[PDB]
Amino acid sequence: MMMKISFIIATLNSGGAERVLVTLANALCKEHEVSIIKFHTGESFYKLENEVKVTSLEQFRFDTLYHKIASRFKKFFALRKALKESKADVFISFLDTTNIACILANIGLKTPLIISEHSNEAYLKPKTWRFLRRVSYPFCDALSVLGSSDKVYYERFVKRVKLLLNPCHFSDEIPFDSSFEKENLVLFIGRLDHNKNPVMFLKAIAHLDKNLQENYKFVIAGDGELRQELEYKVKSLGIKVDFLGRVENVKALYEKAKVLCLCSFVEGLPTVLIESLYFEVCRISSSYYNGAKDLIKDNHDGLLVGCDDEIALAKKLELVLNDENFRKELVNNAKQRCKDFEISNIKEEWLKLIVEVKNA
Ligand SMILES: CC(=O)N[C@H]1[C@@H](OP(=O)(O)OP(=O)(O)OC[C@H]2O[C@@H](n3ccc(=O)[nH]c3=O)[C@H](O)[C@@H]2O)O[C@H](CO)[C@H](O)[C@@H]1O
Ligand SMILES: [Cl-]
Ligand SMILES: [Cl-]
Ligand SMILES: [K+]
Ligand code: NA
Ligand code: NA
Repeated sequence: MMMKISFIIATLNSGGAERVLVTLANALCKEHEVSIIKFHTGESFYKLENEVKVTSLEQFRFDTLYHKIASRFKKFFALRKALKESKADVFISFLDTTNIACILANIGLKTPLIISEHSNEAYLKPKTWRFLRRVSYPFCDALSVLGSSDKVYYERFVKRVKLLLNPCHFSDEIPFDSSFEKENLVLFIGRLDHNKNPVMFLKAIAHLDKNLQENYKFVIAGDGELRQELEYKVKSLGIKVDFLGRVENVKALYEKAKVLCLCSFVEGLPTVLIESLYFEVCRISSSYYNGAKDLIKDNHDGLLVGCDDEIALAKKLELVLNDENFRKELVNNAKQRCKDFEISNIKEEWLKLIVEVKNA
């Protein structure tokens, strides 16, 4: 039997949740009828298959006080309309604020709703949103989480919670026996905000051996609020870092790069620590709040440092850059994890969850 699956997401931007949704939609869209409802107009940053149907809600004004109030109500009822008129067998929403909007908008309708979390629960800070999450999430039909820790957190007040790892689209594009001729290249890939902490990357570079700073390229791929302030820090520290902005061909960076650094305080299941597995990129990561050891076995397939510890990051960087055989050992061991994120097995566990929710 074919199922009509409608995803709901705020935008189809470059974020990691969007990357996961597009991979899921593309995998499901040939056997099943897949549609996406998004709150804002625009073309998908990630390439979406032609069978996936995309609709955007109507856009509204938010410039005057009247419109700042009336358009919030119009936006909610535009979503309720799109759900009413949808002939989906199941709704699947992405990201907490969107999950909450879908739970409220779906009140009284009968299509079941699966909500999907794409961060650690601790990432949501304001007490009012944590309250709304606490009171609305019990009314979903199922919740997908990214780690066992968030599973136990949510399971306390949500009936059906399932741990679903994210599929990586590189698992179907890069052959497992690929060889790479690496350059003296170090990457930071991610949004430039406080949580991602790119300043830790810059400070670590300034502490590297002269010998390394002059013979290595350090690349920041991504954009965000902190872009301008980071370029000043680069000047003030007297280092050479190349800001590429937001790049569409991250594959070319991964192919040439020896090392990637993640400096976040809080992550769900960081995509760059998965994508690196398929290109023999050595992973150095802060011990972001809670899931880091689920992706890196320290000194076996990668290296962990304390949060906000730019000195430790520099030493770990020097440890693999001054010892290529040790770096090669880490990335060889990391290859055993490539099978954990194949699209095929994760797609079927989503289909199992959809069937379990449709049969209740
Ligand atoms: C703070 C947080 O919880 N973030 C979570 C959120 O991911 P994020 O929203 O924080 O983004 P991410 O870092 O996990 O991935 C961003 C993605 O876009 C990429 N990219 C980046 C720069 C660029 O120039 N070009 C480009 O394509 C990239 O290679 C990638 O797949 O959702 C993910 C999937 O659930 C993970 O759970 C993340 O941990
Ligand atoms: Cl992003
Ligand atoms: Cl007004
Ligand atoms: K970005
Ligand atoms: Na995201
Ligand atoms: Na990431």
